[PDB]
Amino acid sequence: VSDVPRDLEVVAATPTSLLISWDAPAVTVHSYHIQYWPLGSYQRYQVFSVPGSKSTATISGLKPGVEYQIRVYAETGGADSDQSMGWIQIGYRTE
Amino acid sequence: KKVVLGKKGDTVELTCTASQKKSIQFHWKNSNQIKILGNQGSFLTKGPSKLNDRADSRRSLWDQGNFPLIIKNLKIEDSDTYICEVEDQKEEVQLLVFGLTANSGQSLTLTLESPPGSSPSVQCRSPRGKNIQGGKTLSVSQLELQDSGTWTCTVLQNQKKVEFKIDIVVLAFQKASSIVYKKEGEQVEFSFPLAFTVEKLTGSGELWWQAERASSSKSWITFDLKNKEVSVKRVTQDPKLQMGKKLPLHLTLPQALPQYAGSGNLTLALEAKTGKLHQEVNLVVMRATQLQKNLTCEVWGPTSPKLMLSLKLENKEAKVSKREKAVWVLNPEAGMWQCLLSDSGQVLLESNIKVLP
Amino acid sequence: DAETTLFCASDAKAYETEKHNVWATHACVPTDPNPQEIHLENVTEEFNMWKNNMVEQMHTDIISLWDQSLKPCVKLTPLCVTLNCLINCNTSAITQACPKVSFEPIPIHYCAPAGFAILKCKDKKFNGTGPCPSVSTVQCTHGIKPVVSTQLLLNGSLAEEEVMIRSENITNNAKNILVQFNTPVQINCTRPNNNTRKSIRIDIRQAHCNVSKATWNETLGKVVKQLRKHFGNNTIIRFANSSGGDLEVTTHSFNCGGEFFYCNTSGLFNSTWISNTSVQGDSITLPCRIKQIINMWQRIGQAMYAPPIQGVIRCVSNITGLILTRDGGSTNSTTETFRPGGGDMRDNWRSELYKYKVVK
Repeated sequence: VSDVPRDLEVVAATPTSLLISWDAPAVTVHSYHIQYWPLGSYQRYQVFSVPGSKSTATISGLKPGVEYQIRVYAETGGADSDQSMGWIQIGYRTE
Repeated sequence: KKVVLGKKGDTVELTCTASQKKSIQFHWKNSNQIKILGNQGSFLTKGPSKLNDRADSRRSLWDQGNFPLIIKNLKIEDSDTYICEVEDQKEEVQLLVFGLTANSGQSLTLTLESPPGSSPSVQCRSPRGKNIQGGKTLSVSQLELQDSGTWTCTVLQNQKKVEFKIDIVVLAFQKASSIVYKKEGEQVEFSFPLAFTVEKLTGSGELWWQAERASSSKSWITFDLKNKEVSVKRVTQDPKLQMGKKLPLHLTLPQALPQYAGSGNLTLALEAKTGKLHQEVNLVVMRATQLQKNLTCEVWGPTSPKLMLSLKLENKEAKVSKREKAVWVLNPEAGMWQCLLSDSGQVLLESNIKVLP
Repeated sequence: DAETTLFCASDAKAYETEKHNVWATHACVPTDPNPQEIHLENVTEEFNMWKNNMVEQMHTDIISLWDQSLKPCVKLTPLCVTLNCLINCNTSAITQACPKVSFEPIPIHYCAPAGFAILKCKDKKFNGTGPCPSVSTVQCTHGIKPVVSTQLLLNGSLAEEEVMIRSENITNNAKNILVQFNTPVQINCTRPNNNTRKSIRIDIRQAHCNVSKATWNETLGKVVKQLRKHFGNNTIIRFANSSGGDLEVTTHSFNCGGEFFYCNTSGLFNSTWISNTSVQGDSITLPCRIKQIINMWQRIGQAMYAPPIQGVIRCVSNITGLILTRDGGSTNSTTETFRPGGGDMRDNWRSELYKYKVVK
């Protein structure tokens, strides 16, 4: 049974802020990692962590009219080798 | 009449206009006959639909007579038929909204989010040009490090299309293989992006290289990484390798030569988690040129025996082709020739030569 | 059908400092002392009312009165530049003197010019855009007051014999439903003095109104009797408050000497209905509040007036009409929601100029 976040979408945005929502997988989530970077340049990525119980995340410090890519990982503590770290990714653009 | 497509999360606009370019009564209705919004003069009164909060219209555009409909933060569930309502005639606009997302090493899965009843086809080309055709869900089973740039997925419905871009990064120290094909004189670049977790672990590593000759069982540089700082311990005299100081592991060869060829191993160890990290790397080098009468194209390095070398101008046919590593033409014809080292489907190395006599 | 101008004719005074008496003296003539209504025979005329061009004139003759009556202190209005699309849309403010003037409407009469005539239906129902049969011609309309208000049509003419409802098109929940009453429902709005408390922390902004509950339920009981005749099919008349928006629409809004009363009308439309009542079982305290930064009804753009008068502000009004919207849809599970609407002042006068038509 997969342990990958699903149904990632952009709830609401402003020229400087995203507000995203995903849906939890099947297994227990020890925390969700938000990794976001502008299109093409992976190296300039910024990542932060929220605890496994929250369903949405705010993202501040964005440039207007810019394409960004957003990836959400989930890490499950209860299974050391039964399950792994998965991620879902989409793209979006600030006005 | 009209059909409009849209990217998930974008903003699109369904422009309706009438005869009188002024302020006159008009409204918008959906397929279910629900009022989308209303207007009392210049000000906007909100419609009863659940999209009222998200959807909006431009009050400013009332002068020109245009009655736009704006849907910020497009979702899949907006695809529908919409009716512009002036009493003389109603213009209907049909709307389908798609979205692209990537689920789940050496393999990745792409899932395309689609509205109901749609019948769409989905092309996607790699940064290196690899053309992958598919339906609702696309699966990329075999990936190599070279195919780790920006992939472009173009979605097509009956005749209308929408274009999406998605970045793909291939993890270095997973099972994915690394190979680089260069003609002589081009600089070679190797990148080994690591997972974000291991950036703060810190550790040390080196690369060993073996050429055609059994003499060079081991060689190449040794280096130490702490925080996001890459510092080399020792560098080989023969290649003038340049390793990037910044955290993404960047290694450069000034230009490719035959002696700089053969399989190599990159080993990274780290005191944090004490798990031996290995990485396989190959470099294949082509030289294609004509000296005096003779014309020659040969390739050096570790190549699968199956692939084939050919000398040919694309106008005419292959003057010579063999399954060997070296191909040579004698007293060659005038023209714009080519050397192709190639697989069954695709060409691995293409060089364009032109002979003068 | 003609598209002419009509000269007004109101009974002015020409001596007091009343605004409407000053405006009527400079542009209006005295009322006709001997009117003549020639009753036509067996004629029928398709009196459309939502396409009446006569109401488009009254609305432009009232905007010219508000620019001579209540001069705003700061008239913030939008102004765009012809640039295709960042469109240049910079505001243009105007600073004028703000003298607190008297304010009271006066009944005016729109009269036909030389060469035209005004028709007038006389059916007790008239249906709105339907052809009547008792068509009679006149030369000047009846008494029309220029009262500007939302959600409740104030001072004016009453229905003849029964509460009728008018709407351009039902079941399309976009057109407002004009409801005309056949009995004058009164309303009194005051604030004597007793609240000179300007601020609270670093009330004069408070007023109230009263509605006779024992009299108001009768007229509301007849409205639901007419609305159920249009929907008598497992559906249910359910009133409600406003659905949000600008503060001049969510609440009631009328004027009395520059006091822009914004009366909260939730304890008047909260009740759900059926053939029986759901109110209670006299003095419905309609909490009001004087405002200062308003949104103009004569176009887009805010405004700001002078602070209110010290005390004794009384509005001995009437209620002749009622503006109601409708909330339909596929989620409508046998219900009928009639939220208060209004705001479009053209709809305020179409409820008054429905009987006439200018013909040549």
